[PDB]
Amino acid sequence: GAYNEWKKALFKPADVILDPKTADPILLVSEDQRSVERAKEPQDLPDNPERFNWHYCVLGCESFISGRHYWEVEVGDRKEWHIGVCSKNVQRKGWVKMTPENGFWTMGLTDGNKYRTLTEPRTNLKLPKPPKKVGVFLDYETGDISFYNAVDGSHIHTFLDVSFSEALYPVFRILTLEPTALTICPA
Ligand SMILES: [Cl-]
Ligand SMILES: [Mg+2]
Repeated sequence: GAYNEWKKALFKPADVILDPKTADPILLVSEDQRSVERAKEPQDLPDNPERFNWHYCVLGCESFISGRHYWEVEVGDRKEWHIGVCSKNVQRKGWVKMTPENGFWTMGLTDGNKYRTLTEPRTNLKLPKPPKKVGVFLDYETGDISFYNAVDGSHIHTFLDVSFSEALYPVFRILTLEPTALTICPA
């Protein structure tokens, strides 16, 4: 459909790979750096400055300061996940709530069937179908971050008219221990 035919004409396909240096030690990054899973117990890793030590998060390797970009994530039958973008200068040590006010623009799924935006307060999304693949779209200049069902092109959510000043990284969060991973689709 139009989603498939037009996405690359309007947004540059980002080739996003996960940065293992940023990943909470309870997270596992795959060899090809496209997939993230949770471990039962934290790995023995250094608490280097780049690493999220409290939030179960991992960043992409590259950030954006301009232009239009997109990437797609296979969420599959996962019961829990959150994805989006965050500012380069988010607090990585300790906790602050994941909200736009704190530099996070994300949405996702909890408890299998509750889709929501990670806002203050959290906002419930009514989706006509559960997505299996989600497209994440950034327009830096207009300040829009949009999410689409990458299979049928349906709209999921848009953060509108954000005044970005900082560089933005793709961000991924998983809390639960389940058989299905969260996986980035290659560009
Ligand atoms: Cl949070
Ligand atoms: Mg340790």
